Parts: sequence; C-alpha cells; structure tokens
Amino acid sequence: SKMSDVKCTSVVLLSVLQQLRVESSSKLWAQCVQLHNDILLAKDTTEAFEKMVSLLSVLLSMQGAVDINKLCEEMLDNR
Amino acid sequence: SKMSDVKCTSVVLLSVLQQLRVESSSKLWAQCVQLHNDILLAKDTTEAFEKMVSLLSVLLSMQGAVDINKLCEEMLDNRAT
Amino acid sequence: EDKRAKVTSAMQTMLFTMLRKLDNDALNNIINNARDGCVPLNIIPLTTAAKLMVVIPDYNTYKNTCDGTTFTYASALWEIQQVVDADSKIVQLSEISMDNSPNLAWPLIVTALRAN
Amino acid sequence: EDKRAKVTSAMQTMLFTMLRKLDNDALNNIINNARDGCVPLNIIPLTTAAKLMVVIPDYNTYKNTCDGTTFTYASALWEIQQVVDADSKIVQLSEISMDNSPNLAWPLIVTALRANS
Repeated sequence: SKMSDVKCTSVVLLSVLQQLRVESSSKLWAQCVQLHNDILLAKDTTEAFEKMVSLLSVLLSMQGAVDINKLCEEMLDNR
Repeated sequence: SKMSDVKCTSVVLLSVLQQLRVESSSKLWAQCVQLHNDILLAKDTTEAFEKMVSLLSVLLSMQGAVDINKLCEEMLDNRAT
Repeated sequence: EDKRAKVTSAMQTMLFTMLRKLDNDALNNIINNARDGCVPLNIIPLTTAAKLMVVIPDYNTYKNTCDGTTFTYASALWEIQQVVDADSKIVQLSEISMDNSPNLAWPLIVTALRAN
Repeated sequence: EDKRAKVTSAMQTMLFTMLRKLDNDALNNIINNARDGCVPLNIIPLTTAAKLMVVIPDYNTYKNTCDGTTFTYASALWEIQQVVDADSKIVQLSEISMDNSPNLAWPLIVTALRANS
C-alpha cells in the first residue's frame, strides 16, 4: 500500500544523501543507514513514517544541501 | 507522470545492485552507473524505459544473484503484506 | 555544467515527487516548515523526551507552531525547554509575545523535548 | 550477515513492486521471460546490430519467441546469429523443430543482433 511507497522513497532518500557526500561523516551516515534499514524492515505504516520523518530531517538539517524553494521552483515551473 | 516512476525505480535498482556487491566489477558498475544517470537525465519516457531495460538486464544476467521465482513467491504470499 | 550536479538535481526533484505524492501529514509539515525557514538543526528524535533543535524564523511562524510551552512539529508534541535569540542570549517565553516581537533578534532557536 | 539479507530481501521486494506498478510491456517481457528460465547473458544493448546472448530453457519457450531467424524480446526484434546447446555445439536452425526437440541438448544459448524497434 502506502507502506511500499514509503520504503521505496527511503532508498531514494538515502541515495540522495550519499550523492550529498554524507558518507564522509561516519556517525551521521550510520544514523542514516540504520533508519533506512528500519524503514525497509518496518512492521506497520506508523513506524515506517515515523522513521522516515527522522531520515528526511537529516536532509532538511543540512543548510544548502537542498534549497527547497529553488528545488520547489523547478517543480512548479516544470510541473 | 510515469516519467518520474521510472527514474525513481532506477535509483532503487542501482541500490539493489549496490547491495549485491557489483561495485567490485569496476566495468559493470561503471556501466550500471552510466545507465542509471542517463535515465535520471532522460527527457522523454522512451529513453528512461529503454535504458531501464538494459539496467534491469544487469540484474537478470546475474545467475543466482536474485531468485526471481523465490522473489515472486514472496509477493503472492505477502498479498499486500 | 557537471553531469553529476545535473544528476543530483534530477534525483532530488524525483525525491520530492515521491515525498509530495505520499501526502503524509507528518512529512508535509517538516517539508513545508523548511520552505518557510523553520528547519531542524539535528535529527528529529523518536523517543520520549529526546532533545530537538529547530530554527524559528519570524513571529508569524512562531505563533503557528508554539502555544505556551508546547511546540507543535512533525505531527507530534514537544515541550519547549529553552529559546536562544539570534545573538545566542536566552529569551524567556514571556518575552516572545506579539507586542515585544520586533525587539527580539530573529531568528530564534527552540530546543524542545518529545512529549510522546 | 542476517540483518543485511533481510534488508536486501526488502529492497528487492520493493524494487519489483515498483516494476510491477510500471506495467511496461518491454520490462514485463524480460521479467516474465526470466521467470520461465529465459534469461540474458549480457546487458540488453540499444545500438542497431549489437550483440545479445540469452538462455532459452525449452522448446515451448523457443517457439514463443523465435520465428525463423527473428527473436522477439524486450519489445524489439533480434536476428538470430548463433544457437549453441549445453555442449557448446552449434545447432543449425533446421534442427530446432518440434519433431527434433527431444534430440537437442537443452537449454540453448541464442546470440542475436538488435535490428527493429
């Protein structure tokens, strides 16, 4: 269901973080890897989405790693 | 559209190939990476799907890296998990 | 001009389509807050009473997320412990009021603990 | 190496669910062919007249994909250049007949070139 979608997004999200050179940070990467694995191994949607909030926050906590408005800009212009 | 779904799937597939320790084969992996990047940079769904056929063929060519019958058995037994 | 930089942009646009298509209440809030400049400074914690650090960029954003000592974020409740202003000096909650708000050094930072 | 395999199992299950959701005719063909034992030996190429090698497990599968010198696979046409049996001996296209099928050493390997798409 929705759960399959949340697991797939986490693989994309972790990969996105890897492209962002997060791997050089061993302790942040371990947190990212553990969350990604927990999402793929998740029992119900609450745990999957709660862990996805945590994993995504890694990306949002990174100043300039995403320019959400500039990204959201090419979203709205391209549609 | 469906354009997005193919590009999303290609990131997972490269990641699946990642877990399968493909990077040891520095040519297959370079070939896998080139195919994955071309899908993400593709401008029409024809390229995404054509490149995806090739990229998926890498997994299918790996004898016993996946057991498709074993995997498909899982989906039917899961039946929406 | 780098293919790699283009791939990263392409990968990230697709990421939000998955995130946007999920239409998750908890995910939507943290993404929309970041759009308004309310961004986390650490990983959002999952345990009861684990510390959360978040940027609050302006007073209108503060009022939408903070009621008394409750910060509402990521579809969960958080008890505000401390507020530092843009000069790192503590700001007491009674000071963060509508009438006193221009005199504060925005943005302010809330360190809260999960109540759930 | 226990949790890793559960994670790997989960990643592959999610991967194929996305593939199933894509419902692409060419993707479905290679996935469905592999389930029948018809699997590629190399990456399916995209240049006209580029080499492809595939395992063909039995005559029922062979008849479903090959007609004369034309091999149909991944929503494309391929001209067959070589067939070998499990002993790596060349099987002439004439011997791959319904009547002669039990005398062949299955599975066969077909080497084809990309031509129509």
